[PDB]
Amino acid sequence: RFLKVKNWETDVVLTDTLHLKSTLETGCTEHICMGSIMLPSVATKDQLFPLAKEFLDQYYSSIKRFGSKAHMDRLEEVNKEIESTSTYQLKDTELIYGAKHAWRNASRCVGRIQWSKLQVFDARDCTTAHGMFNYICNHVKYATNKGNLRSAITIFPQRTDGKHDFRVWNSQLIRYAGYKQPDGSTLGDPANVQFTEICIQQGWKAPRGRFDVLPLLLQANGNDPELFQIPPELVLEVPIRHPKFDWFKDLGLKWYGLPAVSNMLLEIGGLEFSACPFSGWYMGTEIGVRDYCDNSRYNILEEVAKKMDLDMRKTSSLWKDQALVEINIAVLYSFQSDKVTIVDHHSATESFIKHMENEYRCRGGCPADWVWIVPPMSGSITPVFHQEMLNYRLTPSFEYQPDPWNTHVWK
Amino acid sequence: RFLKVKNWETDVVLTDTLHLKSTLETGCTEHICMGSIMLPSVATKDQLFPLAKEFLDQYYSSIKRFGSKAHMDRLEEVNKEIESTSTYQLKDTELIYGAKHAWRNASRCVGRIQWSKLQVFDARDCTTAHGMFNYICNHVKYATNKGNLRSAITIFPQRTDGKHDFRVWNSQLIRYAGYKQPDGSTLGDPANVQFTEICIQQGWKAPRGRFDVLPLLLQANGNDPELFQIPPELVLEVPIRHPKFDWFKDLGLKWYGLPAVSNMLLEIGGLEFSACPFSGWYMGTEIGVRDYCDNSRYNILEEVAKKMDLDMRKTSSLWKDQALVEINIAVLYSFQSDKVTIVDHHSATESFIKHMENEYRCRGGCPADWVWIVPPMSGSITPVFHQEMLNYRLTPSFEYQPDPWNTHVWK
Ligand code: HEM
Ligand code: HEM
Ligand SMILES: N=C(Nc1ccc(CCNCc2cccc(NC(=N)c3ccco3)c2)cc1)c1ccco1
Ligand SMILES: N=C(Nc1ccc(CCNCc2cccc(NC(=N)c3ccco3)c2)cc1)c1ccco1
Ligand SMILES: C[C@H](O)[C@H](O)[C@H]1CNc2nc(N)[nH]c(=O)c2N1
Ligand SMILES: C[C@H](O)[C@H](O)[C@H]1CNc2nc(N)[nH]c(=O)c2N1
Ligand SMILES: [Zn+2]
Repeated sequence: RFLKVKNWETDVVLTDTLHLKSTLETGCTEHICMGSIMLPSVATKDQLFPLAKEFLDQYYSSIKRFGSKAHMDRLEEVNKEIESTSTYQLKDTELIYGAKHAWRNASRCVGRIQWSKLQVFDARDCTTAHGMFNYICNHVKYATNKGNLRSAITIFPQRTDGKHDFRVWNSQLIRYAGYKQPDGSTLGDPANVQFTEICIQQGWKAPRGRFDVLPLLLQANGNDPELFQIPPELVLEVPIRHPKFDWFKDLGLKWYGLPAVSNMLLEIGGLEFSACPFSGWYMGTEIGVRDYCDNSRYNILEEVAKKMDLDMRKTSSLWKDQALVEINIAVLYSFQSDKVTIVDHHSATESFIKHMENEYRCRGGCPADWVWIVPPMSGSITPVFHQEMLNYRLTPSFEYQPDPWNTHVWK
Repeated sequence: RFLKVKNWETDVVLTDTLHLKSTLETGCTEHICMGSIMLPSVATKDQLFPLAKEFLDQYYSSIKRFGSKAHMDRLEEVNKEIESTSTYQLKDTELIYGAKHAWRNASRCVGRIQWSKLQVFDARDCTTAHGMFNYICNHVKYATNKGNLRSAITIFPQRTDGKHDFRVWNSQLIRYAGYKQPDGSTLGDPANVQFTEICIQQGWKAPRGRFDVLPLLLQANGNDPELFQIPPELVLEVPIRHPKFDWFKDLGLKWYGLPAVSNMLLEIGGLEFSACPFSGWYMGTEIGVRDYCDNSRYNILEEVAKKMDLDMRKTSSLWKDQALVEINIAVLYSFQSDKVTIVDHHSATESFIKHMENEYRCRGGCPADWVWIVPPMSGSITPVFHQEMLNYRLTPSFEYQPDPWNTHVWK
């Protein structure tokens, strides 16, 4: 009832009791482990109050007035509003608490040492896609901060019935378009090919190039989504160069500075926020390794190896690995030379071990998903590879949710 | 009851029913995933017969005479011998079946495409440590095959009471010694420092250098273990050079060609083989990444970066990664130029995906441990990173077992 996780590079041992508070299920059983399954899988007023109570008990405990007067009043207050309205509404302070702890509890996030430095934008007063666009631009401007990136989340109105849902249809606020060609191959980002075509289906006019920043497709209160183009001056970009290889500029690559996922769902006290774009900053490998060198992505290991003068004949010449490291030196170098916030997989993973310590001390644990925490290159030369991690689901939390075009009733 | 695993780089989907036959437990629950815990945790005659029956049913099913005459006779035959002797004995064919399937079921093994090409050496007639030495030398000679390595296992007598146990005290038949210095630091291999000192405690005379091949410490039928030096002509070594950097020879590194774990425990039909050294061949990264560049191992990223002329000031210069790829090009290059069998993490992981296909088709599944299958460098540029894997425990199986010096009664 008090589990042990060990680091096999420092012999450090930490004891986990936080998993006790766990509640949601993981997909694993006693006889099958699903820790490498990518996605493992309206709400009534009965279910809603334990969840509100649970949440409120930790919120007041966190400001050191658990079970007190102001607590039991709010517990009663929310009880009454759930009877009356069949749902309820979070205080501004409760929303900011919930959000930050949804991030704190994100077991796949290696960035959580920053979880308490999160700027919460309350867009729960929003009613239209244009208001969403306006809130999102302000999010993008604020979080970017001229390259001194700041973490932020904008939280649109909670789901109510279910047919009234606020959704950002983009998977990230800033994404490069993907177009398939006549010869099957893909210009731009292959990951977004279907979304890029949804934007054209609803009206986008595509500059059919590479790094074309997609428009926002914004759905408000269940209505059909509408297209908006982020003012380009708000979309900060780092052109990627290499600190030794001047042919690297000729590759003509760039990436946006601001990673902001917008397709996820924030759960706080049983309430569901289907549109809650959050941004922080990139770890280099997300761009250099996955974005650039995934096969079903920009897939540039071919060209970079070529220009490097590489033995591409034999698999075992590690030409793929060799080009992979150069691409990531270039990503980091480029971003830092432009004073755009980026972290390398070594700093980020040491910080996560440091974060893990603090959590086990002042919280009794840290849910962590090794499969996702270990960076996609140079696994074992980073301290998280050697760190045992217990994965369990705590709430408040960020959840996967269906793509809104699979679920929506159009017209 | 029929689970789906997906490859997110090829969109290939495979369906797992093999996990049904699973029986042993994984450490995970519905509310906690332990897929990154490194080690998750006498036998009576009651327990022994279902296990024998279970095993025999799959063995006869595998030669296409399930439940037949020759089956029910052996089922009865083993039933009677378990009543009589309180244990039993495997046919030569049953031992070879069990062993190969213990390997087939090793979910952390990326090498299993070869599982049916395994040479089984029956050393169940062994009675003394000298016989163990002799069987082990023959294993080493055969498996090495002058560098055209062949997979093999030597199986010493099963555990009986528990105080009579055959054990190889080494963790691998061929390992480099580790000595701590006056100034705390370590010459040779730090991993083996305690074992290297156990060998001195029982009588070894250490050439206190780097790549000193340890002696065998062999325990027979529970008796105290005895030291033997593998004839050096049987210990094949690859001196590591780089195909471009002639200063790499100056590093003066070498590794043994033969990976043979000997500290594990083979379970077949409920019988327990506490001494069952198995060997195959190395994937490059085990040497180049873990052996050489683990912090608590040879830890040579320092010196290789230096000689490469590298920006070692800033963590984010990826100098660690850059030196890591060169070290692994050198390992592979060296081994292949010496006609010593080695596989690169790209060939090995593509083969495992290919292996995974065959298993899901002609077996209904393949237990796999993503945490261990993904190589310790260049994770996502290999196809196994993108392959969802279900981990579950099938039998026959290889199991972890206590180090014999923590459990043994000396004198
Ligand atoms: C501040 C700097 C941050 C860094 C360096 C960082 C880093 C990362 C990385 C590398 C991943 C893996 C994602 C992938 O491979 O696609 C991840 C996952 C995640 N991050 Fe963080 N992140 C940061 C901030 C945040 C913030 C501010 C939030 C929420 C408010 C957040 C929530 C999450 C969630 C929910 C996931 C898992 C999503 C999924 O399962 O796909 N992160 N993070
Ligand atoms: C034939 C070529 C083989 C290759 C390339 C290979 C590769 C690997 C690798 C890289 C690992 C991870 C081990 C580590 O990181 O320390 C592993 C694990 C393992 N292999 Fe294979 N292996 C081979 C043959 C075999 C054979 C012949 C057997 C048994 C008869 C076997 C049984 C196992 C077991 C039981 C594990 C897991 C051990 C543990 O959990 O520590 N392997 N293999
Ligand atoms: N579609 C695919 N699967 C698939 C792949 C990935 C996912 C989830 C991706 N989370 C994206 C994500 C999530 C969280 C953080 C970041 N990054 C940051 N720094 C960041 C953003 C905000 C703060 O920090 C990126 C879901 C499905 C696929 C892959 C290959 C072919 O297909
Ligand atoms: N002691 C530590 N933990 C720890 C680390 C590892 C283990 C298990 C290691 N299995 C070793 C192993 C197992 C199977 C295959 C290979 N390889 C092959 N090719 C091979 C051999 C035979 C056929 O193929 C290597 C157990 C405990 C540690 C790590 C860092 C500091 O401490
Ligand atoms: C199949 C596997 O679950 C999939 O590749 C996961 C593995 N780990 C990951 N880790 C991160 N950070 N991001 C990812 O997309 C993935 N993908
Ligand atoms: C903590 C973690 O479980 C540990 O580092 C594991 C991770 N994956 C591994 N994978 C392999 N192949 N070998 C290992 O030693 C490990 N170590
Ligand atoms: Zn699990």
